Amino acid sequence: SISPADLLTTPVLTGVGTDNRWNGEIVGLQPVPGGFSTCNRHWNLNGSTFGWSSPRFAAIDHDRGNASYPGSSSSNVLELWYASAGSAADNPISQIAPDGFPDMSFVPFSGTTVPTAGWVGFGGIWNSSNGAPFVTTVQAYELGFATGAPSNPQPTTTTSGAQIVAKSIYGVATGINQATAGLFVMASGVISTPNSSAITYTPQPNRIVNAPGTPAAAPIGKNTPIMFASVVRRTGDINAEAGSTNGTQYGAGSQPLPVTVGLSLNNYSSALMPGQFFVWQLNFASGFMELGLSVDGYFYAGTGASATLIDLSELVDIRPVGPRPSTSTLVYNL
Amino acid sequence: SPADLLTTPVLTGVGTDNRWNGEIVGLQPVPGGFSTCNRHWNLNGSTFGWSSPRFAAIDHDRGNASYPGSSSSNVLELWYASAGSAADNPISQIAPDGFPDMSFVPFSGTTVPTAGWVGFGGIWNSSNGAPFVTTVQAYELGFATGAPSNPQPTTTTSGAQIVAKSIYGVATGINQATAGLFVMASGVISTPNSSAITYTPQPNRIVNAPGTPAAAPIGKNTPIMFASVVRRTGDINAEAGSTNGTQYGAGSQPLPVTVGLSLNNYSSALMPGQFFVWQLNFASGFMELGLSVDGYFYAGTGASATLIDLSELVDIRPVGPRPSTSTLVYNL
Ligand SMILES: CC(=O)N[C@@H]1[C@@H](O)[C@H](O[C@@H]2O[C@H](CO)[C@H](O)[C@H](O)[C@H]2O[C@@H]2O[C@@H](C)[C@@H](O)[C@@H](O)[C@@H]2O)[C@@H](CO)O[C@@H]1O
Ligand SMILES: [Cl-]
Ligand SMILES: [Cl-]
Ligand SMILES: [Cl-]
Repeated sequence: SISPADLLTTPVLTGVGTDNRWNGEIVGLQPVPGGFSTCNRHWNLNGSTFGWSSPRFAAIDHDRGNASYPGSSSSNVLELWYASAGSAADNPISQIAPDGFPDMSFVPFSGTTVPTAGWVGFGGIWNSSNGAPFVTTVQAYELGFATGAPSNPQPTTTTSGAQIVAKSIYGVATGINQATAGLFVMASGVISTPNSSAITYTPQPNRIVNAPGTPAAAPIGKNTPIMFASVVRRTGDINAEAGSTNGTQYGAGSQPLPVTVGLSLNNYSSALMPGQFFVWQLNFASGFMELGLSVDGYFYAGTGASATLIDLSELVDIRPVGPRPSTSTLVYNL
Repeated sequence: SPADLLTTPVLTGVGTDNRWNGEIVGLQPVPGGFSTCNRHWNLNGSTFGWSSPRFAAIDHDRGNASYPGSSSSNVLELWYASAGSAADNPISQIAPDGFPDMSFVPFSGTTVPTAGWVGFGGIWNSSNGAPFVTTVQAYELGFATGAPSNPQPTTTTSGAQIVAKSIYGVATGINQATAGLFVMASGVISTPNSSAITYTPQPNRIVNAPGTPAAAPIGKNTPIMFASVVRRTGDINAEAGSTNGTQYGAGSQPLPVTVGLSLNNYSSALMPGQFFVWQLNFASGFMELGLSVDGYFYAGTGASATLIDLSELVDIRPVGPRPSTSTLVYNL
């Protein structure tokens, strides 16, 4: 009750807990031997986030971007919306981007190409004059951070000097050209794919967008940072779920959302010292492993150089162990 | 004990409602009573509904997809199947996990229906799982009878159909006798103009499965719903305090409560006829909320239908089991 123990209970990793990027049911642990950073909808143990999102999945809303489509015919066109990072004046957490905007770099596309590994959400453009949707622009949109929009958007992984971009991955019924227009997109995303095949866990570390000051997660001895893997829909085979014959698609997040929520409500600085992990034991049908939580809010496992996904289907229960030195190897007994 | 099911964050900004997944900001008394089963659990670990305590996606692989006329551009796309056909759903075959428990509001021409549950998604190819990309739109979903020619609302799942109809024109309509539906499970409310409407759904719009217990007043204790601010199609930018009005959606339970009831059995916590009671401490007074064995919440507000604002709620404390015949304290 004064310790971090209650942040991670059995249900968080055995079917109830979802990840803090995709809001998908967590079903695996993904080690990241090469390290990574994440700030959006990520909290530390001192009540702080470096991102721009609250620990929830609602809607993405920005009232002042540029909306356009190419060419002289407005039917069945790709709709583009973009604004500058730092323009989210109505966001009380951070003005970097609208609450819920995904922390992934923009994958550009044009013509008839559907992008690969884009964060995609449903919604459209809306009318800055009155708040009404431009009903002919509803579609699935890729959202991400870029530089060089509108003519040549390219991915960027820093928010400084960035643009926030939304582009319909399929043709909207009728395009809209308005220099000032709003964006509205539901905050629960899917992964864009051009065919039926699953791709690697998404986002890969080098696709994650981070704000200045975001601490990095790197290996500490044999302890390696992890992401939490969930089953996420993909556009090329939207019906595919866990156990699909077309392959399983994973999305990854830096924290279980229940942990993020708990961290956002509390301050755990008096409970865990810098350089300590809080450790839990994960008990499987056969064997167990330890997970450690750092003061920066990253989770670790004692898996060393391994990049192999750990399946949680046989996870039985979680028990708190207590604070440990981060230099002490987390047990891996699977 | 049930005590930990309702803690302060559940009603002070973190907890969302179990129909719209909106942040709970008010308590809405229902003096006439109501029923709800979908994504609603009792204290005996069971639901009469067809949805798990989460908001993911609505997916059904075997419906009929159509649009009217010889021109496919900018048309209203219709999808329907029979209730009882959700074979892939381990909770209930009544409907796909996440399908909304609201009766269908018919519409035509260019008029947007009032008080419809609306979600984003489209039709997909039952043969390979690929989306019909030209059918993506905002769709009204609900239970009806008489589709495809004349869908009309029904509030019982028995003999019902599940219907999705785009409220705006799709880029290119699709006619397929067997086709899938895919719609994200977090909804918005349809309105025909910028004005907010009454809290949605009203009790007479809620669809229930046979056997669902009703929540009725017990003396001066009245069943409540949990109110959240929900987006509306007529003014999608509107949030709390909009000069075009504030739109509320309502649910029978806070989702965190639903989740907890789904994981454990609370049968031993309440003797017959009892509420589990919490005290809600506001800045200038307090009130009690009671939870019945059927999973419905009550307040001692009698005939009042006035929304209770939670902006001034400070903390929640568990009280314990109390007889339901005792008026719940209301001192605000
Ligand atoms: C062309 C015209 O007159 N449009 C107005 C529109 O400007 C109004 O918007 C509100 O304007 C005030 C300033 O006068 C504030 O900026 C409000 O925040 C703004 O409302 C918000 O945005 C609008 C677009 C709606 O989405 C509303 O629900 C939001 O609260 C509106 C509202 O008075 O009226 C006319 O459309
Ligand atoms: Cl925002
Ligand atoms: Cl039918
Ligand atoms: Cl196809």
